[PDB]
Amino acid sequence: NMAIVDVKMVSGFIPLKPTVKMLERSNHVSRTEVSSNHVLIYLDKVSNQTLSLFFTVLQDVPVRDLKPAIVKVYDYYETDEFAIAEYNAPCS
Ligand SMILES: *[C@@H]1O[C@H](CO)[C@@H](O)[C@H](O)[C@H]1NC(C)=O
Repeated sequence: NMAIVDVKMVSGFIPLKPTVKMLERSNHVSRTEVSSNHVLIYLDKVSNQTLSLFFTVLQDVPVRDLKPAIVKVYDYYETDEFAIAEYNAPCS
């Protein structure tokens, strides 16, 4: 069943509303799991689709040096390559 989940925020960009959107969404199977910096609601039958949402972040620090913001974990099947997938915050 759907187990892997990892997404963090940009460096000092601290989250305020992500708690709200964590609490909000609940679709046919639910755990309300949350690890105090993350969000964990994935469990379901075999699912191959994706969905959409919107989340932004609160500002703790003025500056951002040019070093991109990709938080990538990747583990989906033993045989194929485990399939990294990246794109930077072009604000840099
Ligand atoms: C998703 O992929 C699997 C691969 O075996 C397939 O069996 C299944 O019919 C597909 N559809 C869903 C959403 O389960």
